[PDB]
Amino acid sequence: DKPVGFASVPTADLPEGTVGGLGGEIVFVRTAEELEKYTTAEGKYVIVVDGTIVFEPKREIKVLSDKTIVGINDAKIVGGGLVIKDAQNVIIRNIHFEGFYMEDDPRGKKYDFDYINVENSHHIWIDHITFVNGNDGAVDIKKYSNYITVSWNKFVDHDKVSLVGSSDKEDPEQAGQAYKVTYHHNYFKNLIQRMPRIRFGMAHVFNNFYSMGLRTGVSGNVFPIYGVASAMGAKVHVEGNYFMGYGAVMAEAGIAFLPTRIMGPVEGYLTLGEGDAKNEFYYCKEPEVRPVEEGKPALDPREYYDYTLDPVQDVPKIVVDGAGAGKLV
Amino acid sequence: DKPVGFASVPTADLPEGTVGGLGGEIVFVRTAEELEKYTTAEGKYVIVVDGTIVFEPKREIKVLSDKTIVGINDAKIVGGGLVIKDAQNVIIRNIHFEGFYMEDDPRGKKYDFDYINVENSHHIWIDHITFVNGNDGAVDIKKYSNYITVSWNKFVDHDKVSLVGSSDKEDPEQAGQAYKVTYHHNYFKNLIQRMPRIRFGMAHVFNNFYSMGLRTGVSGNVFPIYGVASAMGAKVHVEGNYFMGYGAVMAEAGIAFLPTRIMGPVEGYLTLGEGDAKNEFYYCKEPEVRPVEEGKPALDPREYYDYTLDPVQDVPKIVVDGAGAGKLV
Amino acid sequence: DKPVGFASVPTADLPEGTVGGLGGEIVFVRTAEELEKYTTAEGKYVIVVDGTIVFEPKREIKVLSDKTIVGINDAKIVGGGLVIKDAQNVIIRNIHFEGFYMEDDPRGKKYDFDYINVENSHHIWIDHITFVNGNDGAVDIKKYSNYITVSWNKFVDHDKVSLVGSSDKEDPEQAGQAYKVTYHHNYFKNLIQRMPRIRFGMAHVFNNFYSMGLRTGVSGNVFPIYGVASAMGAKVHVEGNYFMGYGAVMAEAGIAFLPTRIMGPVEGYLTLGEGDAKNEFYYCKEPEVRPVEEGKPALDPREYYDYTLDPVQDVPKIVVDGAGAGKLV
Ligand SMILES: O=C(O)C1=C[C@H](O)[C@@H](O)[C@@H](O[C@@H]2[C@H](O)[C@@H](O)[C@@H](O[C@@H]3[C@H](O)[C@@H](O)[C@@H](O)O[C@@H]3C(=O)O)O[C@@H]2C(=O)O)O1
Ligand SMILES: O=C(O)C1=C[C@H](O)[C@@H](O)[C@@H](O[C@@H]2[C@H](O)[C@@H](O)[C@@H](O[C@@H]3[C@H](O)[C@@H](O)[C@@H](O)O[C@@H]3C(=O)O)O[C@@H]2C(=O)O)O1
Ligand SMILES: O=C(O)C1=C[C@H](O)[C@@H](O)[C@@H](O[C@@H]2[C@H](O)[C@@H](O)[C@@H](O[C@@H]3[C@H](O)[C@@H](O)[C@@H](O)O[C@@H]3C(=O)O)O[C@@H]2C(=O)O)O1
Repeated sequence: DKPVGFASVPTADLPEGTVGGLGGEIVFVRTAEELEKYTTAEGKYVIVVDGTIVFEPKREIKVLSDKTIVGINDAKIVGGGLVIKDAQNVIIRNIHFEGFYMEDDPRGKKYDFDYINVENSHHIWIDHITFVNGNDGAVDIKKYSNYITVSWNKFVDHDKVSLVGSSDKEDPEQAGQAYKVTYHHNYFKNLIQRMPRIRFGMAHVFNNFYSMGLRTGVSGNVFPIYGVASAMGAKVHVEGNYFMGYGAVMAEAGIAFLPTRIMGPVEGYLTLGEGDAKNEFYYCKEPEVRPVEEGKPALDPREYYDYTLDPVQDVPKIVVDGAGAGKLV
Repeated sequence: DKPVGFASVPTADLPEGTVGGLGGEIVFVRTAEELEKYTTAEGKYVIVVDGTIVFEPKREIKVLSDKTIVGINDAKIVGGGLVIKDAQNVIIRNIHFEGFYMEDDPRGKKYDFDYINVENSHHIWIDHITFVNGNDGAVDIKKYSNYITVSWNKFVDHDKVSLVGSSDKEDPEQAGQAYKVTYHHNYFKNLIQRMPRIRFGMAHVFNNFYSMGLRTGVSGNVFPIYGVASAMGAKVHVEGNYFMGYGAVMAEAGIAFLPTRIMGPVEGYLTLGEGDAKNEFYYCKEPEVRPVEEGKPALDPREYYDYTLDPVQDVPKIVVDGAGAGKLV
Repeated sequence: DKPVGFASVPTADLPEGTVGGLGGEIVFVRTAEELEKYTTAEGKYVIVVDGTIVFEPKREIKVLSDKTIVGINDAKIVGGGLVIKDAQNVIIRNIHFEGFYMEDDPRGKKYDFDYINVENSHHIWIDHITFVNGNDGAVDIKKYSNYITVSWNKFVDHDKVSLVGSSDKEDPEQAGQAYKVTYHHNYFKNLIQRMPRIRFGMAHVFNNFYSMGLRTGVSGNVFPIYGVASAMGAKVHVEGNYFMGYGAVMAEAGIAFLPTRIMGPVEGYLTLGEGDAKNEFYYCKEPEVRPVEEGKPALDPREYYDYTLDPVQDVPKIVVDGAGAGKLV
């Protein structure tokens, strides 16, 4: 009912952090035209997606401020995505996104279809969504967006999962102050990269289940490459996550998922939880780390918000049981 | 109608070897409660499983001596397994086991669910069963069990297939005299390990078809590792089996299924058939062998029972055509 | 409506090149017996396959000269193939072949079932067909066959795709003058080898989409090995084709699809298009080449027929949208 993490952080005009269209007008939508009518409307709306909505032609629609998009009756958006642009205060929950896969574009480099594309927007909660094999990104977060929680989603069979900050060339000061994102209790399943890949900002990645089997049926990237990456001086803390790679034969040949990655050209920072906050890694390469200061978590999310960490051994069952669309009441 | 191999070996009270509930009372079961009522009953029963039986919650049920559990009408046990404990003389045939896979436990190390778990039991025939992707073991054989035939089953998409002897620390004399198991005419399909893995005892592995493709859709072990393993001084003979691994590209990179494996800490023994009893290996590593004495089969099953060996080139078609549930009349 | 490439080349008795049963008698067939009645009939026939035709037992049927075999209503030939032998002037279009896979023969070396087997025949057009995981070949071209176009087909999940010339021991002069084959606008999807593999003759391979993901569910060859191969002094030109292999992890371990291959024992020749006729390669090894003469295309198809080359970047979408059965009107 309320987000945990960066989406919950209060501002002047959003005293309770992200609340979407709370207090607004309730509308049920059953077609792409109806959905787009209300996501592009001005004002508070709770937009209830009832069942399957097919976008033909495939396309993305804009979403303005103060919206809740909530699915019921196994809500599906098929061949459609949401661009949240120059906006704030949007909640998206309990919908299954599928149908952006373009078999003529197996590396997701032509069509640019993202299921959720957040551009210069802040206070956004993406929760209890299932995303299945899209084209380009599943949830991308760009152009100085900020204060995002991506929680309890299930991402399946998808290559480039979540890019946070799309350009090495953005303003170091401004970008360093944006891109504050929390990823927690997500079920990441047979995915390839960017979970998240973050430039500049701050990422708290906790209590997610990474179940990295192969992406079959397709060409392009069949084997999972890496989970979390920290680039362009980002501050990332990764704790209490459970990583399972793709097995003993491959690991013995020196081929294995990389749980955390430092990337450049200006290296990011990233630390791991330890002790009660440790991650677990099975069939993985050794995680890459780079602290801001020896013995300190590169990010202290307790400076920004409260949260409780589940013991890592409990994470698989909690995440399988709870994550993705069709589980919320 | 009668087992071949170690299940058929006569004792004082079992003059015809394994016969299950022959002569006993015939009962049809259509629920988990009814099945458990009769598998835990004292006395002779022929228990006919008619159609699908779902176990919610998932769980294993005990089976006592002198039972036949036989499926009809595409019998399925879903999310349930059978523990045959401190017992003897049990036949299980023509049932499809599925539904023990636990996606929060991709290495099968938490829940401990076995489709068939044989503990301190002997004279057990497991025949014409299909087992699909369980949790821990498909057919495990533990705690000094003995005189088992596992024949004409189809095992599919499963990681840890059949463990025979669960502890390096069992009594060398006692364990050396137990765990006499014959595995024949099984269709082993996209499986990872232990086909069987045996400690201490004696394993005759003949005329099985190993079709080792990838286990997809899952994390953990995606690539088949090894077929038969002989550990703790076990005596294993492997003859007339057809092994097909997962292809030229992998084999050329030095990555390939290992058909037979010697394991420790006290090394087992294992020999191959040759000439008319040879195995065939395609896309495999060279099999590991270790004879008890130069030029002798580490086990001579003709000292214990009669059998006829199919020519290895005939094994794929015979096994595909005949193995698994839903083929017996 | 008319072939492009070698099938269109005029002869004395075939002034318009391949036209199949144009002008002949139209017949609708709905059973394997009816189909075989007409493919083995003498004379001109347009044979319209309406819906699914199942061959039990699985088998191949002969097709004589001057035939059009054309599917409607999602036409399927299941467990059947066509042998075009000592014949000419045959068109096959808009049918889905499936059901030759033999799981007891994962390397396709026992049963010898080909979906289309062209023997000592010429002027054959194979167009808008979908072929799914057969046994041995999908389209083999043998025994001095000649003047073939294989265009706009979709080949899926199949190991040994198209062998052109089955013997190193055929007559160098005669074979050098036969096996003139054009492969264009085919969607090659999760296939293993021979796309085509050609001995002796001349192959023009243009504007095909190679989407080389894994062949899962099966043992044998799970990883795609190589696309086009030129053997026994064949003359092959490969231009405007788009190759996508199976990803970064494998490529970084030195494991990757080989787009073009020179094979012996007498090496073939093969050249690539460049500039406006270039191919694209992603996640592939470097293509093998061997020109007849420095700076010349090993084959100049403009000496034999006219064609227009699509820009390679357009090929994936054109081929996905247009290739395979069920798309022709
Ligand atoms: O079911 C078990 O958890 C189990 C039962 C065994 O009796 C015990 O020895 C132990 O199995 C080990 C290992 O822990 C298990 O993970 C598995 O390892 C295989 C393979 O044998 C290894 O060489 C390596 O490649 O890792 C593999 C893997 O599955 O990750 O099996 C061994 C074994 O002894 O058989 O756990
Ligand atoms: O259909 C056949 O059985 C067949 C037809 C060929 O004309 C003949 O040369 C021969 O094919 C060989 C080989 O036997 C076959 O197995 C296959 O090999 C590939 C690959 O080319 C090899 O480099 C190696 O990687 O193994 C592969 C494999 O499939 O296991 O194809 C070659 C060939 O010449 O093309 O059999
Ligand atoms: O969506 C994109 O096209 C894209 C967005 C990134 O912000 C940009 O840096 C760039 O991504 C590169 C690379 O081009 C892309 O292909 C991918 O590469 C991965 C992996 O990171 C590499 O180490 C290598 O293994 O190749 C992989 C692959 O997917 O082929 O991602 C990198 C990146 O920076 O994250 O394109």
